[PDB]
Amino acid sequence: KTVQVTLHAVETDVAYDNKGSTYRAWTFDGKVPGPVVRVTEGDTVEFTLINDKNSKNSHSMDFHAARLDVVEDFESIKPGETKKYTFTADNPGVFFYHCGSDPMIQHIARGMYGVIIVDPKDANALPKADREYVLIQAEHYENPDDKTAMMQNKWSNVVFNGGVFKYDPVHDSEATSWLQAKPGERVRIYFVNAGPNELSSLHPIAGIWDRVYPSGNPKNVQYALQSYLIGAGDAATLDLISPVEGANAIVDHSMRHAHSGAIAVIMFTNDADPEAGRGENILIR
Amino acid sequence: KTVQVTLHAVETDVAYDNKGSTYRAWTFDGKVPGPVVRVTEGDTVEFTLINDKNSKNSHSMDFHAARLDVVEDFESIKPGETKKYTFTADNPGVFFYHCGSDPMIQHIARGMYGVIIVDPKDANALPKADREYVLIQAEHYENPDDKTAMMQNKWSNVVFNGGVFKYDPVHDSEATSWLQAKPGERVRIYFVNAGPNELSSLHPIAGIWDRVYPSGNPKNVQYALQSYLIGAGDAATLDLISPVEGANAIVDHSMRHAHSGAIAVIMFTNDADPEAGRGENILIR
Amino acid sequence: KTVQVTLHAVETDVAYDNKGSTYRAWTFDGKVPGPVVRVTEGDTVEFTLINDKNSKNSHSMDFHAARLDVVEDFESIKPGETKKYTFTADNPGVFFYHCGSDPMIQHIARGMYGVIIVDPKDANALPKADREYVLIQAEHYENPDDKTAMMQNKWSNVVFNGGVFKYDPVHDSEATSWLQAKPGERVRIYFVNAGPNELSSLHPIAGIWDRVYPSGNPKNVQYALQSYLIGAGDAATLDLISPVEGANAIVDHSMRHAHSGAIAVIMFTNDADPEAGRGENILIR
Ligand SMILES: [Cl-]
Ligand SMILES: [Cl-]
Ligand SMILES: [Cu+2]
Ligand SMILES: [Cu+2]
Ligand SMILES: [Cu+2]
Ligand SMILES: [Cu+2]
Ligand SMILES: [Cu+2]
Ligand SMILES: [Cu+2]
Repeated sequence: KTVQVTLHAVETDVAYDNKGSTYRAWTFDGKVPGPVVRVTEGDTVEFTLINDKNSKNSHSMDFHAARLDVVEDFESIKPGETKKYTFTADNPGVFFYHCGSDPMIQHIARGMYGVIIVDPKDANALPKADREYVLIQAEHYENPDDKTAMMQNKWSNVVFNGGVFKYDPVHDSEATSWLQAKPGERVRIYFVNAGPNELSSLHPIAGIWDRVYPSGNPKNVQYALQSYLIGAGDAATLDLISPVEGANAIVDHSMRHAHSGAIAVIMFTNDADPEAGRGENILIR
Repeated sequence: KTVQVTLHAVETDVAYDNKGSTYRAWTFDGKVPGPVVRVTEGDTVEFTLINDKNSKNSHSMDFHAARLDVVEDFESIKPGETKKYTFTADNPGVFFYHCGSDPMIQHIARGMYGVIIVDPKDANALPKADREYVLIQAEHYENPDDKTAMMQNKWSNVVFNGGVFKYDPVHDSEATSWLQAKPGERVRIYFVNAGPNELSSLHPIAGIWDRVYPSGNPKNVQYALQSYLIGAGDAATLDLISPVEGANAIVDHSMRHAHSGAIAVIMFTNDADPEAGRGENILIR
Repeated sequence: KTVQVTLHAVETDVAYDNKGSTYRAWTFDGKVPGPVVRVTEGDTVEFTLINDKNSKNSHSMDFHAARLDVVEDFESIKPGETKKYTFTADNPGVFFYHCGSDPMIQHIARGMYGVIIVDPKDANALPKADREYVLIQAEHYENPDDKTAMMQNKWSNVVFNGGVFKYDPVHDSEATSWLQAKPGERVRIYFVNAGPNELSSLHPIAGIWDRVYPSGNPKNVQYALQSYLIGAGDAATLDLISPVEGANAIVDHSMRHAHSGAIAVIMFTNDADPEAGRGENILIR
């Protein structure tokens, strides 16, 4: 099918921790991460980027799901301008999207990133998931204007979905969100490492990845992995099943990353919310 | 079968180089790395942790081979307490174990880490190894109390099995240990990257990895790899066969890691000790 | 077949950026990277290294394609000396080669690295490439004598084939080289990450890796990867096909790397130079 996707480049204050601290983010649609885009393998995507008139900077859009021309298609547009391009989603899986404007390190760091999920045309290529969650890792830099700190890799926190310990009520009692499932359910994690700089060594504490798919592609399946390396600008699909009620903690096992905010709790309970990890709830905001 | 495994949390001084430099380590059973645990896929493990009465810190145990509840099973216990849990080893391969107590970066860095090997139920899934050796990479930090330096990734050395150049009598005149095999033999390396922070890019100088199994699982086999990336908190099984007498040097090929201590020599001789890499000589102490 | 490969260890000034900045490089055959070595799986390589009489340092040769003895074969030779050894290329793919002399971090950093390509004996094991390009990533250090800065990972730039933005006319007006292909053609990238220290997260902006081969080996094929991690001292083969005229930009997606020089443009045009990416043009000088 043909789908229309329109996003705004929006520069606005957003919260990055559980105590309400904010920073001047650069975003798609006013939130970090950007909106989940979801299509089927083979779909035509008619994409529109609107750079809001009140932006102070030029912005662009790079989809890792797209095969295009970097110079024309991923070009920067000024505040008040609108850009269109069309691409087919040729390969199934999970893909990073982000602003490609100058300097990319900063546009990514300030929050212009998201995921596009490309469902396999063959609905039987992946085992059926009972829950789906998006987790996007990024570094948070204390001063969004300081490009030198970014070049020097001097981050303040490493986070999932834009918030320090957003999903960790164990380590931060002010956290108000977490992942849910029932024991025995297949939980599918769509993971993107936005960077801009760091790698992630992703591990479910007290669990194991039942299966891992590099770039989300069924052909690349790996089994029973305790951990999986996701480089900067890479993405993978990782399945998790708990045999028991309780919790696992999804961590970036480079411990200084984990301690700085990269931990997400999943609670396994028999009375898990039927809406959790389904529908429009896959990226928990 | 059901296997009983009991470990003590023991805070004690241990050596970290070949000239007898010591640090105040936190350990399982008074040694770094902890005791090798070895079971068969499908086995029931009845585990007991005893936190010694003279410890000054709470400790815990996290097995990457276990599928449990992080909150109750991996909970920290006080000096003088004893904790029990049972798990089945559902997946074959090679798995990191470590203390999970706060802050994990420090409990790992201070020496609370080891390996559990889960032999495949199908003893013919893996090609028969003639020798087996455990190598666990970790960073050593000069001051075990300086958590800031750990968070800044400012390690003093990167080491195998707790010692600077432990197995490198070429670069260290004071080194007395090395790995042994005969030409033509299949040498199986059980490798864990304990971290806490760093990645390892593992290469046998003058050799090639015949096979590499991510998380040690036979289903994930890779062939003829010059190098293999093991992220912090990950493990893999790597096979090596020399066609000639002489040496290879197993290194973390991120050269600043290798030069800081992460080199292990394997000697291939026709008269290799029939006891080396067999029984409980697999982790050379 | 048996092939003779002779290289010289040459210490000489070479350019490392598009404005003609030079440094005192240590090299094979007076250029950085060294000459491309290409043989077929099963071939016998009769190798000779001659250390030039005017060299000030001892040098050696380490082929990741060789299974030998680190002690005797990879030994260092003084200025005016010659080392000879023979090896069979037992495994197909793509392999790092470099000086292995004390300290390896500096010998690599100063330019003593290259690639050996080992074509599969089975001509059909890889899909047929229409273009081939060699890309070797390395860190450039400001002062080639400052070993402490290397040990501390304080690099100035991360580069492909010895040059800051060597193939990026888009981000550097003084860049005079880039990769060329036609739309629809299979472009094969032989990628080596020489390090000495850093990881690469390789991504074609506006494209996708059709296939990736860890160590170049047909047995390890992965499909449709957006990005691929190449550790220090590792190598891989990566195929790229653009369906359209335009450009892709091959980048190390750890952005502080890319912005420091690690970006190579490939131009897809209907009248690409028939000589580009063929014969001995594959490593563009
Ligand atoms: Cl032991
Ligand atoms: Cl045991
Ligand atoms: Cu932007
Ligand atoms: Cu990208
Ligand atoms: Cu502990
Ligand atoms: Cu762990
Ligand atoms: Cu040299
Ligand atoms: Cu090497």
